[PDB]
Amino acid sequence: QYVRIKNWGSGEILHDTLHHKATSDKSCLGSIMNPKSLTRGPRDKPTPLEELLPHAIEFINQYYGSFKEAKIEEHLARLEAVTKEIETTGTYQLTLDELIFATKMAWRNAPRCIGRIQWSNLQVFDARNCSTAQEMFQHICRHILYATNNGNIRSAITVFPQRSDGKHDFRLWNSQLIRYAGYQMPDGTIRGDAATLEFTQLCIDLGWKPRYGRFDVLPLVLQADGQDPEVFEIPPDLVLEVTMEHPKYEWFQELGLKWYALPAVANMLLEVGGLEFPACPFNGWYMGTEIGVRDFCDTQRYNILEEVGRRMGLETHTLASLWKDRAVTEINVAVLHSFQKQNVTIMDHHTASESFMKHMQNEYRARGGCPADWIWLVPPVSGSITPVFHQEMLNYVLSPFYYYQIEPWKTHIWQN
Amino acid sequence: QYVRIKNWGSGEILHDTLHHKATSDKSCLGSIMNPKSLTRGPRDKPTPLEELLPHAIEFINQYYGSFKEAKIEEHLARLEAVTKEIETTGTYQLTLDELIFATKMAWRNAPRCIGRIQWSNLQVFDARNCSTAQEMFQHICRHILYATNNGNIRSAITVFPQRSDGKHDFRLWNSQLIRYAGYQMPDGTIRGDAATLEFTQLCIDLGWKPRYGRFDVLPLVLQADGQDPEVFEIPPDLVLEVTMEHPKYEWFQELGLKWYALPAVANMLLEVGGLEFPACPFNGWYMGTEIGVRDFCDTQRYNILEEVGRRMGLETHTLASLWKDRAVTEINVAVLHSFQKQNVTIMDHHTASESFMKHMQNEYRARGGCPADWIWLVPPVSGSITPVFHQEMLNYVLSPFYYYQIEPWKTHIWQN
Ligand code: HEM
Ligand code: HEM
Ligand SMILES: C[C@H](O)[C@H](O)[C@H]1CNc2nc(N)[nH]c(=O)c2N1
Ligand SMILES: C[C@H](O)[C@H](O)[C@H]1CNc2nc(N)[nH]c(=O)c2N1
Ligand SMILES: O=c1[nH]c2cc(Cl)ccc2o1
Ligand SMILES: O=c1[nH]c2cc(Cl)ccc2o1
Repeated sequence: QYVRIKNWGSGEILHDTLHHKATSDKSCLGSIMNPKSLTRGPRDKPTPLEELLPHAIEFINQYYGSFKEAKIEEHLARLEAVTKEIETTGTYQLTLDELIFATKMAWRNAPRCIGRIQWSNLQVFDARNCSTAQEMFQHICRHILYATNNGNIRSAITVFPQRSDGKHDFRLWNSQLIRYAGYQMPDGTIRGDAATLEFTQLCIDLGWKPRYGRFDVLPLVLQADGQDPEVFEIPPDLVLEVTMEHPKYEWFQELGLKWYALPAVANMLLEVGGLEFPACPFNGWYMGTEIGVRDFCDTQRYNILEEVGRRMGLETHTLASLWKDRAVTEINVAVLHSFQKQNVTIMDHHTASESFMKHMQNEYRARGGCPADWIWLVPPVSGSITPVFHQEMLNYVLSPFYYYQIEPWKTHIWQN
Repeated sequence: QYVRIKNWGSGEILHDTLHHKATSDKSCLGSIMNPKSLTRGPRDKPTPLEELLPHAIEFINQYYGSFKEAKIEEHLARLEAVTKEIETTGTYQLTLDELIFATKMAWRNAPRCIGRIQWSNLQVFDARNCSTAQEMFQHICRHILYATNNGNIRSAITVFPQRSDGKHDFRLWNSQLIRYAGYQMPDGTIRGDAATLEFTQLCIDLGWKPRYGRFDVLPLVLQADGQDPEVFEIPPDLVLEVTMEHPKYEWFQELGLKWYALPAVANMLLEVGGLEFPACPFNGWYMGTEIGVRDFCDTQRYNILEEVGRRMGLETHTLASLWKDRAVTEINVAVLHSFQKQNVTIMDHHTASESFMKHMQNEYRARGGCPADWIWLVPPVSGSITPVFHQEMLNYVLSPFYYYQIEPWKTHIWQN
């Protein structure tokens, strides 16, 4: 009938019925980073018609069923037209409106996103007519420019040509549009973003000139029509950055830290009505903790925690002193302070959490559920201090959906 | 063959093979508080022999297989003796050594416990010969006294008579041995521990005299041999408490806060070799965040966060100011400072996390795995600041195991 869901903070109860529309798929794979269930791999043959048509019809019904004032006439016509297109072409092209609807629903269906209250506010760039890498690059630049909007960040997505037979896939090898390089310096020490070590090397192996700095913006590695990836440097004028300053600690800027203002996922796949889009970069704005906690404090990243500790005069040699808790908060304060001062959009984790709670409440009232991955929705700091922590959630895959993809360099067949 | 497990912090890889010995058991029930899979309900008939014997043999093999220098001779004898006891009595009695081994293994197999590095260090009190509530009370007092040890906390467990036919179950109605009462005051305001509202009332409905205070230690509600529960007040001399003081904020003690030093689970069930023990209270020592973050800062608990905020002179009306992050840390500092000052055992969450990481490493080397519930192992604060956050985990039920039980007052048949 329905799964009961409880919020131990307010005591409120919710009835999840939306999970019934969930898709497919050896203990409980609880904290697995990239599970196969969330990954949509490559293909070497077109989608079997017996599979395509059913999913296509399913989607067309969802699209027309979303309207307040039904359009039965148009609905029936679309159903017939789509079927014919599949019969005569082996696939089908979404109408601009359908695609727009799809991108928003896929975001709406992203269990790991805390910013889904903004789901309906998304600019869509239709690049399904793209043909070359140079063209992809131009589209991406236009995207970055529009999204950055001089600090007033705007959520957007660029949709490239859908997968045909799987041999002509459009793909962005980057994990994110804007990302810093990681260098394995001569003196053994790691420089820049340690998480991009391998990818940085690949860029170098493709002709990119390494600048061996702490914040070197990596180039776009674009794969068009299944062909070999081309390297393109992102024009610096398009990469907006924020220099890190603390409202009280003047020595904070002496750290020489900064970060980009545009968080943009670049390697995911959009699934809709049986169709797959291997290239569809999208972006939103930052939530403070991503930079201050993950990027700056993870040991596998910039690992600046101990340094900020000493500077504060804390007992960095005694864990029980809770110096780490004290340091990380000041870094978070710095990140938020800097973005606000430099007029660049950002939201603290507390405001974000509440916003999601409101969204979830809205989703249950609208469709009886909201797919949520607790492990990702709970901030990397102040866990139980946020309401999301006390909220029971159900994680399930719907459609449309944004899937992970296998690393392109592991399945790509080089032309030369 | 084996499930691959990765630690994104150190990059280390682990091979889990232990999950193959997992037991039994509609989307992914990710953040469910009390799932049925972790609950072992009541019975009205003895364990079917066809089920009992197999589990019994399985356990006896595990027990003897744990020894370094094997005791094949004794092993075979025990196997035969257990079988006969079941044939002639319909069940079997564990030897003291077996039970001791069982309690430690069940703890070792608790996916939600961060303190499992101490698994082998556990005192066992055999109360399987208990008969009356008064006797249960005496055993519990002895437990509390031994465990408290004048602040030098010691982990212990008291094992009551195993379930026979399910109609003569020994049960502790309390969720924890020591817990504060929650009163629904006349002026509408909640007083004490808001989480014990319902249970507090039940105690009152059974003859307990409410003292309407902020920290009133609830009485023991004991059920012996399936009979009606009796109320027993815990002797105050046995309840050690810590008054909350801040190392710098002198106004902190003006808050009049305090907490008990003994964390003891009282309502869980021990499953071993087909046998079930509905009453087996156990305890360890506190990890700071349980008191400072959950008990003191949860809105459904003492909710002292805003109060500590103003006292600090923070912008408690602006979420983005991160006042909550600042306040909660000082409370955590207070809790740790007070326990240490009053010589009462306690461990901060950072030291606890590392300790578990070492344990997990030890478990994979010893038996190729360690059942872990990421959602419970990650501290309520400083999530990603701890190593546990970046460690992938596999959650599964082994045997022996500590299961949850259905609330006794919901299935109990009152005598009069
Ligand atoms: C408007 C502001 C937005 C905010 C503040 C936001 C924030 C977040 C955060 C904090 C995460 C976790 C990232 C990580 O830990 O790696 C996340 C994940 C995600 N978001 Fe959002 N998001 C926003 C917009 C978007 C948009 C526009 C889309 C899609 C059209 C979206 C799709 C997703 C997806 C698919 C994930 C999962 C990525 C992964 O698993 O690596 N988000 N988001
Ligand atoms: C030696 C110190 C110990 C520490 C610091 C420790 C700490 C913890 C913590 C932090 C939790 C989470 C509690 C919550 O959020 O409600 C937990 C859960 C648990 N612990 Fe430990 N523990 C210790 C000893 C023990 C012992 C001696 C046993 C068993 C013999 C044990 C069995 C468990 C079980 C079964 C749970 C789950 C309880 C539940 O799900 O409500 N722990 N422990
Ligand atoms: C192992 C663990 O799943 C991993 O480190 C996680 C958990 N929670 C997360 N939560 C978010 N938001 N983002 C992440 O990258 C992760 N990583
Ligand atoms: C809904 C959610 O599962 C619940 O609030 C949790 C999550 N994580 C937890 N973690 C621990 N250690 N203890 C808890 O009580 C909880 N509760
Ligand atoms: O903080 C953020 N903002 C984000 C926007 C996208 Cl699209 C993904 C992850 C994010 O993390
Ligand atoms: O902090 C703690 N210590 C604990 C000991 C047991 Cl047995 C259970 C939960 C605990 O939480």
